[PDB]
Amino acid sequence: NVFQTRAGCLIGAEHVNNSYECDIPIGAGICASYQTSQSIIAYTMSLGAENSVAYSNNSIAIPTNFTISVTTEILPVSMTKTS
Amino acid sequence: ASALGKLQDVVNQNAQALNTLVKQLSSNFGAISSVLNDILSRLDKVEAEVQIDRLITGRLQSLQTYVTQQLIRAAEIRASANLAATKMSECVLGQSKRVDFCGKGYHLMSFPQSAPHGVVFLHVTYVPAQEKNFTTAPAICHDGKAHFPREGVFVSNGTHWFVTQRNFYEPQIITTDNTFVSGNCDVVIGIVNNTVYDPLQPELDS
Amino acid sequence: VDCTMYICGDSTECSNLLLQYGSFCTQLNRALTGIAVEQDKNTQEVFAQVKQIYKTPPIKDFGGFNFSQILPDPSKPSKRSFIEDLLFNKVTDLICAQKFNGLTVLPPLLTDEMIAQYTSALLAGTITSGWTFGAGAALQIPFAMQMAYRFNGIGVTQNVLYENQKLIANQFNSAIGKIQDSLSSTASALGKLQDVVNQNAQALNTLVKQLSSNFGAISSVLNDILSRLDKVEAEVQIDRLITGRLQSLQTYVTQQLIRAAEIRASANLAATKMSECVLGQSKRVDFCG
Ligand SMILES: *[C@@H]1O[C@H](CO)[C@@H](O)[C@H](O)[C@H]1NC(C)=O
Ligand SMILES: *[C@@H]1O[C@H](CO)[C@@H](O)[C@H](O)[C@H]1NC(C)=O
Ligand SMILES: *[C@@H]1O[C@H](CO)[C@@H](O)[C@H](O)[C@H]1NC(C)=O
Ligand SMILES: *[C@H]1O[C@H](CO)[C@@H](O)[C@H](O)[C@H]1NC(C)=O
Repeated sequence: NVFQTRAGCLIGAEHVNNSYECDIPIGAGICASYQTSQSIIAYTMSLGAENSVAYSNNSIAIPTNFTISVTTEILPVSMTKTS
Repeated sequence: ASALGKLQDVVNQNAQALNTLVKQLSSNFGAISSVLNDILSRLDKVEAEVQIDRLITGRLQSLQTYVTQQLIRAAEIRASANLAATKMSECVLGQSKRVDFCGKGYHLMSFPQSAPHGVVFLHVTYVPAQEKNFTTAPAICHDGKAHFPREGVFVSNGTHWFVTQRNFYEPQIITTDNTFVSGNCDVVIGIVNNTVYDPLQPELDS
Repeated sequence: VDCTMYICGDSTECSNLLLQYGSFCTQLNRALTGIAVEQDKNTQEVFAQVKQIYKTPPIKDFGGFNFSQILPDPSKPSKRSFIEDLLFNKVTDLICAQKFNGLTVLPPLLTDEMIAQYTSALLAGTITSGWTFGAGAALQIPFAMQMAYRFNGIGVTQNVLYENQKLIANQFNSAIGKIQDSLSSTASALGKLQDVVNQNAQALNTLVKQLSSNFGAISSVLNDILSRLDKVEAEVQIDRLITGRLQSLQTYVTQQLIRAAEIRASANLAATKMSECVLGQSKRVDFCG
């Protein structure tokens, strides 16, 4: 199976309209993922999940609840000292 | 096992170039062999001099490649180290007001944890959850004076205008100790009617 | 860059010699890929910090703040705010020439139309939701009641805005207008970008022109040395080409590494501003200007 792209000539993955969050980046916003049996697909990378905030000049939204999340953040500090 | 990739990538790239740097010893570089002694064993020196050049020139260059990589790569780590030392100072030791510098959400505290040739922070952050649609007003006319929230904002579940803090919902009856007066009504856009209760007035009547 | 081709064009004779320098050819690709990868990491860190794509409400009432300048233009085929078009015209053959010898320009993972959706989202949430969308679910708040906070941030009590709103509206709008001409009437504002693009296209030209240099060899055409010299001597000649060219890559590669490390630093500066300045409100004096 052959599918022409913006990035290049992509062989072996059936096209899909239906755009999902990116999985394996390729180029020009074409992200391939494995699932449907299953076959490698390729599709236009969808950016996030759409939202439209209901907005009006008198409308405010105050959170009444909270959560406390602990998020690991990882950094290099030193590298192996070689001479 | 992919969370530590940042560290894992650093360690690999170091061990990577070393392998490459070693494998460069086995390359001919145009010389007759990669064993420095074989050129000396087979050939009389007069000529073997020119051969060993191609080894040296090749290898000696191949170091500068490796060295330059390390310099460049260290300069990245040197930048990442400051980012840590910045977080360690601001995030761990203090409390950071920099949005999403300590990680998504309002930041409470951070816990450093060591990791090989690296560091790992546990950022304890405050993320709000459940919302309600409120009708709001920027100000409240009382007598024709305007009352603005001292801290937080006015909101109204139904008729009762509630002043409350911004990032958590704790409705409070509106009293002059919640609001400072400014100007008067005809200016502020969207000001609404209400009665701002007085702490003092009830205390009086006796 | 294709190391084997760029060095040895269409010649196994040269191609075999290259094997005697070992992993140079491969480690260059390993080098440039490291750059090429993180470029789409930079653009990833900067633009997409937001979980969802917000979009402006259908009707614009901000209290007098015209954002039609900066908001996506619904009538363009690629939706990009009126301003952004001023930019894409200023910034700018090299199209296939480089691509002759194995110098390839890979497409950036994110198309410009996507970049304009992020900068729509970030700008859509900033307007409607205040700064809270960076800390979690966006919270609709009246824009005029947003600016009451952002004054409290700088120490000006909010009663200034609720009274001066109309005035502040005009000062804002009339300020946005001049941003057009600031860009429209002068092409040097974008020099920072323009310098980056040039220096890249610069070294590529230089890298190409190095193909035409003798480097001590009898000619710069790899085949002429083969068609005008029995191989046994031509071996030594092609060395001076290879040694010259192969070096000339490491020069180019090292430049890119160094230059990318600058961009990598500039990218974080953006991602820092984007997070702190756009998504929040900055207390850092003259960090946001
Ligand atoms: C993708 O989405 C379109 C609707 O936008 C729909 O017509 C199509 O069936 C979808 N693709 C799939 C899942 O086949
Ligand atoms: C407010 O109501 C609208 C519907 O009018 C809804 O789309 C929105 O999600 C609601 N928001 C909150 C904060 O409940
Ligand atoms: C924003 O300004 C433009 C200037 O061309 C104007 O045409 C547009 O109607 C304005 N209003 C909005 C939609 O904000
Ligand atoms: C609010 O309620 C939710 C659901 O029960 C709970 O997860 C959260 O921890 C509570 N926080 C508060 C405000 O007590």
